[PDB]
Amino acid sequence: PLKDRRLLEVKLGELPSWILMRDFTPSGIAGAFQRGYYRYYNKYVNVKKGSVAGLSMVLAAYVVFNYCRSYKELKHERLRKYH
Amino acid sequence: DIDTAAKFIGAGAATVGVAGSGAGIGTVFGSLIIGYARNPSLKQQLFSYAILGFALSEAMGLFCLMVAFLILFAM
Amino acid sequence: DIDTAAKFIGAGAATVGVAGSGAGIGTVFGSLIIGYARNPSLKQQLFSYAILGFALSEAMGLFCLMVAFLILFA
Amino acid sequence: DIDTAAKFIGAGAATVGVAGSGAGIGTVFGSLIIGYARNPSLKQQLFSYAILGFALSEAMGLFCLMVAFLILFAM
Amino acid sequence: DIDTAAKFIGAGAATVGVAGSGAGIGTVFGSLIIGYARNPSLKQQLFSYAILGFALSEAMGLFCLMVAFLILFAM
Amino acid sequence: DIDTAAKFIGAGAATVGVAGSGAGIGTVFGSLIIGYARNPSLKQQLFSYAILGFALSEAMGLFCLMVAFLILFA
Amino acid sequence: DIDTAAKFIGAGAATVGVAGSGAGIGTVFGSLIIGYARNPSLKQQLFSYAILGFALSEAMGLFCLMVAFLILFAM
Amino acid sequence: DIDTAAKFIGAGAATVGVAGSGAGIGTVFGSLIIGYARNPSLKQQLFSYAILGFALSEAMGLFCLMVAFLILFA
Amino acid sequence: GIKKYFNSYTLTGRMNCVLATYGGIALLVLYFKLR
Amino acid sequence: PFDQMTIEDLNEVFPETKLDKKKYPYWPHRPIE
Amino acid sequence: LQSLIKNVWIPLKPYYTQVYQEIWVGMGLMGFIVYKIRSADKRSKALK
Amino acid sequence: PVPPLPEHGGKVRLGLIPEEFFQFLYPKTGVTGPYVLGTGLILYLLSKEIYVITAETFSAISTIGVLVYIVKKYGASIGAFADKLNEQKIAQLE
Amino acid sequence: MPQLDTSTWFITITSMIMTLFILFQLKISNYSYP
Amino acid sequence: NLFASFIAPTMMGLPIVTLIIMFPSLLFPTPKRLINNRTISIQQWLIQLTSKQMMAIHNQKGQTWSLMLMSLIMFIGSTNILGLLPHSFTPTTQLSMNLGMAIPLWSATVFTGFRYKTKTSLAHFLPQGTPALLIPMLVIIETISLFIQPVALAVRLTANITAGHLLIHLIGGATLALLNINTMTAFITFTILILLTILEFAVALIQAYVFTLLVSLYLHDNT
Repeated sequence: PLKDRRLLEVKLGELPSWILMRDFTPSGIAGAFQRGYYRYYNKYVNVKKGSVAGLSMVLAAYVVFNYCRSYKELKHERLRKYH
Repeated sequence: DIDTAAKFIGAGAATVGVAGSGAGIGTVFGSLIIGYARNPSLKQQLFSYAILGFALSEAMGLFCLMVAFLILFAM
Repeated sequence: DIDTAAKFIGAGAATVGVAGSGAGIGTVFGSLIIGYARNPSLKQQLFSYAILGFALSEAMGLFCLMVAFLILFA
Repeated sequence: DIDTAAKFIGAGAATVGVAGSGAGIGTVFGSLIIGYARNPSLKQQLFSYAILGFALSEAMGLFCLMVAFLILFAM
Repeated sequence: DIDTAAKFIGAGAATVGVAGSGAGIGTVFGSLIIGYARNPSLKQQLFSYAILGFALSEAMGLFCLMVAFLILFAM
Repeated sequence: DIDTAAKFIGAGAATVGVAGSGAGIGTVFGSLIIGYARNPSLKQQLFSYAILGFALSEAMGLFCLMVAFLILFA
Repeated sequence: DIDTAAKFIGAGAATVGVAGSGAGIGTVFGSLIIGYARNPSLKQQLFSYAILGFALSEAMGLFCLMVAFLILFAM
Repeated sequence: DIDTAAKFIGAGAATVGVAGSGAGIGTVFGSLIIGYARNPSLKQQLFSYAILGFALSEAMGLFCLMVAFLILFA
Repeated sequence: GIKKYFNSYTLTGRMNCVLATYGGIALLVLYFKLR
Repeated sequence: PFDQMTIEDLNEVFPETKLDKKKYPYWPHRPIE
Repeated sequence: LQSLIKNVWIPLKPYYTQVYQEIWVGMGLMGFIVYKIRSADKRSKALK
Repeated sequence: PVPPLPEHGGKVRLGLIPEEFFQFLYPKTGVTGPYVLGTGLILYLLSKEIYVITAETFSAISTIGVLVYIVKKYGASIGAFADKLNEQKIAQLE
Repeated sequence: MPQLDTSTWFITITSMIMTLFILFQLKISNYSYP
Repeated sequence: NLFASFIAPTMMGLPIVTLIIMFPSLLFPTPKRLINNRTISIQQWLIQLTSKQMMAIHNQKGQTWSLMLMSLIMFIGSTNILGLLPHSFTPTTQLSMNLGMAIPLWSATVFTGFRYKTKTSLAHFLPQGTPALLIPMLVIIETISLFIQPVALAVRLTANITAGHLLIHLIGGATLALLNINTMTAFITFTILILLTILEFAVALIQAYVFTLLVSLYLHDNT
């Protein structure tokens, strides 16, 4: 009953239908990053008894980010050659 | 080799800047034990002003060790 | 090369300049412990008179390390 | 070997940081003597800060010493 | 030439005559802290007799710096 | 040999430290003087604290001398 | 020749002797600042002892400085 | 030679473990002064203690210098 | 007098003296640059 | 209530809690007594 | 850019004009110095 | 004119990963699917050396140990601390 | 010393500026009083 | 081998490092309701506190810089903590950032001091009523140890930070290497590492206070 649905709702056959019904302009990129931040915020943070997990996630994410950034310079000391 | 031993020497020399810190440390702890012995009330602020100097001495101690390594391992 | 090994020697020697600063810093902050314990009603001025000296006595070893760097890389 | 020479020399002339330990030790034990002569009551708390200084100065002592034994031969 | 080498080394290990000025000024300013505490109405004369000391500490601590700059640029 | 020189060079330079012993014991028996001269009822207690500090710093210096020696007879 | 090397080295080394001068001078003025802080009916005699101590320390440093200049311009 | 200059500079270095003993003597005497100026009646014992401290610091310096003599004639 | 015209305690004399010495150091550096 | 309100809602209920912008144009829009 | 200006020029105006007149000068000096030093090293490595 | 909040949002397992994952996975393996899943992911990363081990490893271990110590010892204290500040503003106004 | 490969100084500086004098002066400018 | 962590990163040929710097900006969100959650109430209290404490001495004119000082200290206290993590970058140890953060402030203070209070700012070069024997040998020292302000004001922080990272890297490396040999030494060095880690957690804020306090009183003088 709807053209645009949550990408999980849509099927594989109409997969490209979803890919083409949606927009791509940078404004529609900010209007996505914002939605992500605000889902996280209003679901795990803006609550009267926020916990560690309300924060630890972004930290342990930034961690993996800056690990991926560094992969190149770390292929030079693998303790074993044939992995 | 010669540059190697020279790095070694510069390192063994730069090691010594820690004595200012060791002194300042014992000094300020004596000062604290005193200023508490004759006023056991305001322990809290005495201890605060103890560690705030602790830090400002270890800073220079580790300046010196840092330059030592900086030479030894990375020129 | 000797002509640069000597640079290494000179910088490693001059490193130790800040030992006097280590001392002066510890000394001053102990004296501030004391003069705050005696008349606790002057913390303010007795702090403004301490970190001033901290600045002085740090500057006068940071200069020396700057000079070691200069000797090395110039 | 010249690197052997500079290694032994680095060890020696970097084993000096003990001066910080010594001076701070003297100063702290003296401050104890005095603060105690004044008030013989709080001996426990006073000796507590005393041990704090004792080990915290031996700290930088062993820092310098382990750096010496770090670049003695094993590097 | 090893001539310039030891010229450099001499400047470098001669600029050490400033830790004096360091500790001297530290102690001076602590003494000022106290001697202001016990007598907060002599501020003026106190600061003046403190500057008299800070100066003639800095000067004779700086002569070593100046000697290194000199011995390096000219001789 | 060149290294045979560095042997004695270092085994001698490895005693610069007893400066600490000097300054310590000085300040130590100074504070002891002042103690006995402000509250003579503590003589033995503070004498014990004094021999404590004495032993401590003397040991620091003398084990630094042992460093010097083990360098000598490498 | 290397004579210049060793002479520069020994001179820029010997010139350490001014550290003690700076340190002394500082401690001197600190003690004086105190003593006057408590007891201002002594200005003249105080200042006199002060100048005497200053001169003594400055001279015990001047000896080493002057003999360093000697070793350089003479040998 | 090589051992000649070696021992030369080894002793010229080990001869610096004396400034600490010096300053220690000085400080112990300053402390004696103050202590006496508080309690002018125990002079005798103040002085006994001080002269002992002098014995000790002088002993330490003298050992640091005997080191240099042995280096000279090691 | 001059110890009241080159004061060291008030504001004015201090300024006049510091200016005198800046001027003097300037003139000497510009006299020695020739050599 | 309280939790359902904002700073402007306090401007609304209490004008005396107002951080006036004239006598203290800057932050924190008032002195530190 | 209208949202941008209406987010970062309504509040932050009285600061850049009245107070911070004296820091921008300093930043110009900072630019001077960084230019000088980058030019110097560019020169010295152009040599080698 | 503003909305209120919940009492506590999405509950979480290990304090790091949400549970909704687990439930979404309940139909097929129920309970002991996610745990072995992660264990395998990690033994894989380690085996093929997508994650070589060095000093920074132990640095991370130490920081994390410190942090968990701190929280598991001070958490509810800080929570009540903050709720106290809130109720205190409420009162001091009310 | 990689703090001396001057290539990058311009961007580091400009971004530091952008941050220290924009964002925080927005956030903290909104904090409130008791 | 290990100065690596100070090398400026770009995952590819693009300008990324300007994102390592604005990330903290959102570990300190801004409130719109009156009451809020915990993470905001806490920092709010913290800031009220620290301001009421440090901006006491300053006069009324000098009380316009509260924003700048507390933002400075907040930014730096964030960066220097975050940099602790396993594989994170400290955008401060890039000495250039420290120079660009130090100079303008010091210069603008001096300029407020010489635009107003000209004679008096000039006067601070001559301590009150010093012996008239040595004037030049004093108004040289004060004026050389003035320009020395920003240089140290930056370099101190810079190298202070750097040294900790370097020391932890090296200790952990020697930890693994001794683990090759034996077990107990590794635990020794690991505990050492815990201590170092705490001490760094500490200095990383001590230095912020130092910095924005130095500056505060430099404004106190030349206001």
